[PDB]
Amino acid sequence: GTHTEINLDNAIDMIREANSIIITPGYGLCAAKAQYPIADLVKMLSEQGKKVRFGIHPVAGRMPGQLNVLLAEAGVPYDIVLEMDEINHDFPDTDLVLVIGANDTVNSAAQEDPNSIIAGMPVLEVWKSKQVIVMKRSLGVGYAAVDNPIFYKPNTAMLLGDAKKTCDALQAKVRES
Ligand SMILES: NC(=O)c1ccc[n+]([C@@H]2O[C@H](COP(=O)([O-])OP(=O)(O)OC[C@H]3O[C@@H](n4cnc5c(N)ncnc54)[C@H](OP(=O)(O)O)[C@@H]3O)[C@@H](O)[C@H]2O)c1
Repeated sequence: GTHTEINLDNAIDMIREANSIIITPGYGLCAAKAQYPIADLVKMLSEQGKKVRFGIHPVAGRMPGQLNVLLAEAGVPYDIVLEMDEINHDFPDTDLVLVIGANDTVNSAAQEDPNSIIAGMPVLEVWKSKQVIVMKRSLGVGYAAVDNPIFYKPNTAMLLGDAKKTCDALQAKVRES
């Protein structure tokens, strides 16, 4: 089949091996209320000395600034939350990107296909990192109703499930130490 599926233990080993992690959150994160386990995951991984930051697209979510507000409300410190144009240049130097409920905001067809409906629209360049894990329930579309090439790239693994079920489980496995 055209994409790669991984399990939770594969994801934990990828996190463990990464020094630098960027989370790119989208609508799926807050649809699932996954902000709460994620804020604890990030605190634990930061305590293990990893560089853990968020890269948030200005149009992520369904309301302006929605991911920024909900992550702040959940306790994520403002100093590790960056704007797209502040963080995009770092993706080639990033060991692991966690795409959590984002799709349109990380869709490479905006740069790779000049005849795409989203051609020319700015995106987060997550496919330039060493390893991408996409957390969503299916191989299906987001708001713009288009396919996303990053799901079939060789450095992408799909971690399929509801975002809060997955992140609760990853929080538990990291808490194991
Ligand atoms: N921010 C705004 O104010 C605003 C306003 C108007 C339009 N928009 C548009 O909406 C989009 C925002 O980009 P985005 O990357 O945040 O999101 P998105 O590209 O619309 O994709 C969110 C996708 O999240 C997954 N998802 C939904 N519920 C989930 C759950 N419970 N667990 C796991 N995954 C879940 C769905 O895939 P599955 O069904 O496979 O899980 C979903 O594809 C852009 O096209 C933007 O232009 C934003």
